[PDB]
Amino acid sequence: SRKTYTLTDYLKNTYRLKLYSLRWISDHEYLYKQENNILVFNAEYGNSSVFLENSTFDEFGHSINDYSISPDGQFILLEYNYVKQWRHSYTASYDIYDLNKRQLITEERIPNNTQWVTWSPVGHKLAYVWNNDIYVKIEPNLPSYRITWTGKEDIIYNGITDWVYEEEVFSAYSALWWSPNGTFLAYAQFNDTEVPLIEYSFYSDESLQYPKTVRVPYPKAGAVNPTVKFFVVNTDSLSSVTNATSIQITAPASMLIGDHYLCDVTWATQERISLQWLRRIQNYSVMDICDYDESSGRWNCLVARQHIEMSTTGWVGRFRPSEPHFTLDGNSFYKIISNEEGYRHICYFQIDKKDCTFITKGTWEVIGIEALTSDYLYYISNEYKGMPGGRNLYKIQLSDYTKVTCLSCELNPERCQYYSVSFSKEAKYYQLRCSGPGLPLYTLHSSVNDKGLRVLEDNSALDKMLQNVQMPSKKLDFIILNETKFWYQMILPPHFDKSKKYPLLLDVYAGPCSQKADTVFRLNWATYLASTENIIVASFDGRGSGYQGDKIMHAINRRLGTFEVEDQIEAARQFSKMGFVDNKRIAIWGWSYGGYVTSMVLGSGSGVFKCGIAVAPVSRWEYYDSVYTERYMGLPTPEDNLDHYRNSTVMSRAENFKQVEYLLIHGTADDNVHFQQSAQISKALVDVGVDFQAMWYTDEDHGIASSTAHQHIYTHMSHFIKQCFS
Amino acid sequence: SRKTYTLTDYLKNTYRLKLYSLRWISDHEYLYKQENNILVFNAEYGNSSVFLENSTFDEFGHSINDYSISPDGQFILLEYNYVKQWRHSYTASYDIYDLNKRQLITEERIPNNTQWVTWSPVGHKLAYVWNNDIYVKIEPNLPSYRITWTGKEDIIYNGITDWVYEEEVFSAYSALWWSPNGTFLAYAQFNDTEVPLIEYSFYSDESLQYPKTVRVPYPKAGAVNPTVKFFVVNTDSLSSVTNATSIQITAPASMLIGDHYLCDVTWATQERISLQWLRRIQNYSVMDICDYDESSGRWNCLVARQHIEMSTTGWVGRFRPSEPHFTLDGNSFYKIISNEEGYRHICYFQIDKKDCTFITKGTWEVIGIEALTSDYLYYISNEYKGMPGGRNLYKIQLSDYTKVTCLSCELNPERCQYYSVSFSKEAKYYQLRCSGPGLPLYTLHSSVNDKGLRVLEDNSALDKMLQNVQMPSKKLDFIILNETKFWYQMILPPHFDKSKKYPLLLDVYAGPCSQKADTVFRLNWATYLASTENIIVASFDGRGSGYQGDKIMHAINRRLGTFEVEDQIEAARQFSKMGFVDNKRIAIWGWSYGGYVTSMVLGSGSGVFKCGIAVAPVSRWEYYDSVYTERYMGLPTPEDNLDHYRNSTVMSRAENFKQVEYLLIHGTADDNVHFQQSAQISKALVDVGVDFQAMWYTDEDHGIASSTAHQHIYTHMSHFIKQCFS
Ligand SMILES: *[C@@H](N)[C@@H]1CCCN1C(=O)[C@@H]1CC[C@H](COc2cc(C(=O)O)ccc2Cl)N1
Repeated sequence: SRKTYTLTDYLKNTYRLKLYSLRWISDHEYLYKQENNILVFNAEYGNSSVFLENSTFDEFGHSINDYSISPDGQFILLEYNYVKQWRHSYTASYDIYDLNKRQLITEERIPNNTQWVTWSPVGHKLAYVWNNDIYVKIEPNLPSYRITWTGKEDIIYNGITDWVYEEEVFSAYSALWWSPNGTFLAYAQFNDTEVPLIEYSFYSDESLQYPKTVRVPYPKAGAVNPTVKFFVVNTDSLSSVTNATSIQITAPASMLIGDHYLCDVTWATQERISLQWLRRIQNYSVMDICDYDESSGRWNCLVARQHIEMSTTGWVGRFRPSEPHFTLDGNSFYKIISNEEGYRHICYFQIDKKDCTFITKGTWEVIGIEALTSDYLYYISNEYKGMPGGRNLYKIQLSDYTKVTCLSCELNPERCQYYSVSFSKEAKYYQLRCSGPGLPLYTLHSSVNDKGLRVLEDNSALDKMLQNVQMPSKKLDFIILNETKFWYQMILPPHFDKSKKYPLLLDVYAGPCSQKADTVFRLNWATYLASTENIIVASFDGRGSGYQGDKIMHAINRRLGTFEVEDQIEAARQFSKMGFVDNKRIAIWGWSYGGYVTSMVLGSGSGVFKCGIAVAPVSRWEYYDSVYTERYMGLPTPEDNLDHYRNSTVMSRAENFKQVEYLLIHGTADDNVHFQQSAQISKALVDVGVDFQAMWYTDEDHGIASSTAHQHIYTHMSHFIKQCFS
Repeated sequence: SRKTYTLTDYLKNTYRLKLYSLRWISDHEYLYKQENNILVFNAEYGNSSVFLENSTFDEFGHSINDYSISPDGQFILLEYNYVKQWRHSYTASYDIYDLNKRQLITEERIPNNTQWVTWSPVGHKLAYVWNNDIYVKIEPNLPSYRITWTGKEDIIYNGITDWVYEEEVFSAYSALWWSPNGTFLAYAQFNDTEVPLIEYSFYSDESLQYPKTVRVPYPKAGAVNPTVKFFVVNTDSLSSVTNATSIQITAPASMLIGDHYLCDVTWATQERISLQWLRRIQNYSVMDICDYDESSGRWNCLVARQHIEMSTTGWVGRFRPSEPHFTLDGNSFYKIISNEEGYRHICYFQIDKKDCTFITKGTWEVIGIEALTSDYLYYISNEYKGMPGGRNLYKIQLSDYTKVTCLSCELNPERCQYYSVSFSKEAKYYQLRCSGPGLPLYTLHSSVNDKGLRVLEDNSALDKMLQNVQMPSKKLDFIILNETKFWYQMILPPHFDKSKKYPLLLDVYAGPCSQKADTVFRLNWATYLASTENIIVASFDGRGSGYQGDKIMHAINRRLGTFEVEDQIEAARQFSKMGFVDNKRIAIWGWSYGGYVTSMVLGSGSGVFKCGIAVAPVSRWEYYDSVYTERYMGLPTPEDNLDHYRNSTVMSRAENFKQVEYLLIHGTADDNVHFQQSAQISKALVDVGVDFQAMWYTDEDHGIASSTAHQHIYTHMSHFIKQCFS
């Protein structure tokens, strides 16, 4: 009775999840769009009004992939001709539509192939990067001022990150920050002059006679890194005749002594900006708080407002030092730092006092700070029910740290255990986003007394569709290893029979600070495996895992490829003895870091796994970028950690692959985990006489996400799994 | 009962074939290298003495991979530090040993990384190429004379071929020709300045952090080709105070009108040299016969003494115009050319006569002229028994073309139907090499009466072993496709039972002028498949096939990817109806051209084949090198043959692969059939939603021949075939 969730339903996305993506434009209203017009809503009452009819651009001539309405409500940024680059970066074409006089601007238009564009936070000023240089437009129809003149392809980047900074530190292409009211425009400048280049072939369309060689500045472990500089320009002092002047903010001397990184920039006030720098050895970081000197024009950072954050058990921050959240006057601030007990909690700082006061504590962690009002601090943590894989919104009274109130825990405990929030301009209202374990539920609330205003989207449509299908269940529980408990999850086939022995696929990632066992609702490949192929899909979080304190997360410091792989094996070893797992049919697969662990596990010789699939795996740490690798492994030098670098490679384990069935998959145009990584694995397996399956995806990058390659890789992997299991 | 020829026997070469490679050093003696030392043999009696002891170079400090004794017998050339490049090219270090004073010459030594070395034809002069420049050594311990100063890596090649000339015209790295008595040294100069570069990654040892990019001047179909120049320097008049003066030999005028090639150079006398040129449209070739001008110091090629060789049905020559064989006075010569009936036979020329005279004829072809005396012309042909797949040595009396005698036909009819030959300096003696159908048999003979002096090697050892194993048999026969005979061969399993139904594997190459159906004895993968797996391994020579006249060979002229793949499909269709074939289990596989045909067949939609393996296949002709591709396809322009270039790609047939099981294999460092070709095949299959198997071999080239890769690919393919047929 009832059909199952098939591979085709997954590949064709036949069971869609409804979202409610809104954009706050004030403290009272937000914008909501369908696949047509953009409506404007009143949070208090719920009523709306068309902000601009979908028709407006019927004969534009181009497909619009995104809009961006200025804080003024006066103009609209039209983005089209989207050309994806790396994970976050991309170039596109832009046009501005004057909302007032309903007309398209055609004078002094934004150049084509613009790398990045952003409105000011309050009016309608524009800042865009083109050809690695920064430009500013005070008025959409007036000419723009060139702010920088050093841009140079693959060499100098102004206002935009280079490859490694986009991927490993800012998780963005953008490298510029407007001040609160738009008076100042801060930006970073990267110099990749001496950064080695990764080179790989790109075949392109069949018509291309000779393959093209792609080369990008990419620092691998221990290689030369790009240098960085920081500047702040005043957008009200620029004219047509004179060239704008950018004031640089240098140092700290404690940083200039060696290699370092700019890891965070956050404006505190109209005239105060805070910067956080990190040494190449990501053990020590410094925060400068700089103020504008009206009667001098430059920016000074008082060594007194400078705060040091370092670590003795590992690196600093989850991936980088957390960002600060300042009080309105900018004289104090809050930020998430590790406990003396190893747990990340919110600490309160006076900008000119070295010691901070923790306002939260306990054996759980604060995920992030979401808003700050004069009376409350709102944050998300996994405190509730002591489960690390849960997320809930809380508020804490700034006058009594003892008064903590959970705003989402009780709304619907059975259906919602994972929340994210979106506050209005002055935190007068907020939207709660529950994404599991049940179907996603979006609601609106008012901060005065946290009264729930209404439901924005309950995904009832999808719910009706799903009762017609045999959906799998999800079990989130834990096991204890050496006193310490570690969580895991199991996507169980429909009508799970604890009597029967099902085959088990271990879906793994296990990279530092990862979490694969949570309460999130997901419709993916694992859903298909359990629902149609009756396969149990598990995930486990062992040493190195995040959101559980540094004792667990820093357990693999300077030692990647050890405990996180071992625990992965110990997990399935315990899983097999649970009674309903066929210990003769246990597999393992993973992508990127998960490909590394999958490979390391298959070549461990544990004898626990029959087969496994590795997609875009790392094979030896010297092949991966510096910022990420060195953060956990240090430098690959004899004086530092070279021995472990050479001891944690997949090829050193080639001989052990004789006992398993392996599938190695990799995209030839992977700019992240280079094909090189899989090429060396395959070569080691060949030199030892180990047979295995392989598949390359020409011109696909790290996500192997083209519509056809995506369908093909999961189809290929499905056949392999079924074959290993039947 | 009994064991079979297993995959392991093939990969580990358990049953070794014995050879007998001798090197004629005169008209009466030859050198025969034992695994340890080199022996000198007297052909008359068969008596031998040690030319040089195996221990002579114990404390040499280097592993010697080859020798080379000057025609003088005075010096030995020791080759070491051998580093392979393309199919024929390589570099190495050399040392000269004085046989008389038994002492290693340590002064004015030949440079390391030498690209080519060769003694003169009569004494002990030396010519070598280093850094693309030529050098001459009149005496082994004297300073070299630099002949050329224009050499430059990847641009100008003096005395050595560039990538395409090496692979497609001369089948050698060498581009220099000593005159008969060593007085003159002729050489070619290649200019690759504007030739595009193929670029691909080479991963190297695990320790290489960044993959290196290899780039080599490689002209793909229709691209800019290298230019060539020919020079001749007198090695008897070189000073040491003045730079060597090289005299250039240009034209023909009929070749200078556009792109052309130097396709052959053969000396006629001490002062007459012959040169053959080919137009880029390999339809027309011209032979120049140039004479040295004693009292002018130059070379004159009298347009009147030149002979034109062209074709209206196709291209000239099997792969290129054949080489001429001049008579004593250099006034006349014999050379194989296509009949008026389209069969290649020997034609007798006069250096200044317009029409030649055929000395042989019939519906069969002369494979090659092996030796020419003032008395007889010795040649190899497939006339005997009217079997194009057979080879025998014949001699035709120059005084009476009626007196042609077969010298090998009757030696051993049952065991020997395929001969190659090696004559002594003046053709006084000759070694016959029988390579099938029976075990290879090496014999020695004297030309005077054609007496069989003695057996050199009869593989009696391998025969004692094979008698204890269930070896397969070979069936060589033909089928008749509308008025014409087309041969094929079948490797049949032991105890072949015409009533049972065996699965059949079609081994295919099918490129122009190829021949896969012959009487040659082989111990290969097919041997294993038939013997152990009981699989019939067939091969078929259809339209385009060679050694059967132009009507058959030129049938695919300007039409690659048509008739040769169709006929491949017909053969399989006809084999499945012979009564001993399981039409449910028919497969096909091929390498390089064979991979292209295999792919085209599997994408034809005929449904005849269940599965197929394509190794290093061509996927579209615009990706392959010009000299080869254009010879059969013409130019890829609208005015020439662009349309068919586009009609014959593998990717355009991707949709038809849904009905087959395909295994695509390619070495990532293939400098001949670039990985690119397979990369486009896989991309087309993915974009069409077709599942298939793939395997890349990192850092392997076109041969995928390293010890480990060779054993791995064949083990991988066996599994694929077993699975497909079981
Ligand atoms: C694969 N066979 C590709 C397909 C197009 C032609 N091709 C080549 O590799 C061409 C064919 C002519 C030239 C030399 O080919 C060979 C040379 C030798 C040798 O021992 O010198 C052996 C086998 C071949 Cl195919 N490259």
